[PDB]
Amino acid sequence: MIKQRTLKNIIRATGVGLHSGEKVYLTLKPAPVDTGIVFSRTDLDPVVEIPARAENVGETTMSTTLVKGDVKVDTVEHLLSAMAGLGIDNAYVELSASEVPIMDGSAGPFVFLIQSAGLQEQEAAKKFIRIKREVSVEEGDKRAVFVPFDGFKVSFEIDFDHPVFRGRTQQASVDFSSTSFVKEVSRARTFGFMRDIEYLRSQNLALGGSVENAIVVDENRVLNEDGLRYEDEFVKHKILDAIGDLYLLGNSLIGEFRGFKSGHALNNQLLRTLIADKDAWEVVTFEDARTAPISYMRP
Ligand SMILES: C[C@H](O)c1nccn1Cc1cc(-c2ccccc2)on1
Ligand SMILES: [Zn+2]
Repeated sequence: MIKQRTLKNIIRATGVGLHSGEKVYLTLKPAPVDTGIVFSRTDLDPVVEIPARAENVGETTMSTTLVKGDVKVDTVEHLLSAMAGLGIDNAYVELSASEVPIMDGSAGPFVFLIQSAGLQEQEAAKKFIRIKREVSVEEGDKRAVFVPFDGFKVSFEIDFDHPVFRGRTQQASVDFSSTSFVKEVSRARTFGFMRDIEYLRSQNLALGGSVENAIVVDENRVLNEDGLRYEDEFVKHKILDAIGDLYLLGNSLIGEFRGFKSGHALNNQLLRTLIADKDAWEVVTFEDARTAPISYMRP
């Protein structure tokens, strides 16, 4: 059987919030079976715990944000994908500030942090949500969908309206593997365009992004002196982003997902729409690693 997993040791990392621009300390600790991913604000008296679920997501404004009343934990998506990517089922996440550190803009620093600390298996079957029939959501020109697949597949397609793209639209379609996630999806940095970036900073918003942790794009070309990590970088990241928001289902998925100019808002939207469609899904666990159609990096 495929067992649930956790962290073998404690990991600490410190950086800044892209949006908040405040220094923050992130500590990851192992948690028990059936726990899931819990975000904790440990600078507050008493400490405020927001479990990472679809129903705790309030704000989808250029970041995924969990809300418990007037306390919020901001920009959760990258870390939750690293954890989705390496298959961390249960871990305690503790923040000194409201927003999670942007690191170098990818899920890469968290992968390197989790790979070094190590994975621990647990005596409990790992629950999966299996997609029985197609579920969809539309919002104007943006679209998102869950469809059956024997494994996990994320396909994506985006109509960026920028000169750098050469009038073309971007498309990537990944088959989920630990190896598949690390080598081709994990290092896809976040991107900023100069038009959107100007109005945020003058208002002391998005003060945290720079060449050091993001892609700063001007009309003429990508200003970062070493260009793109992948030829494919922008669209892969949007895949890095979707994996992180879907994992607020609280369980791993066994279906193909397709996004078309889909964002945080729609990603959270499909989850709730899915859960409501009980006929749409069932829970499944696996007796053998072979029976199971998904391979995670062995502990
Ligand atoms: C935040 C989300 O995970 C993301 N990844 C890539 C792009 N995005 C959207 C996004 C990008 C920015 C941004 C803000 C200021 C500077 C650079 C970038 O803020 N939200
Ligand atoms: Zn992102």
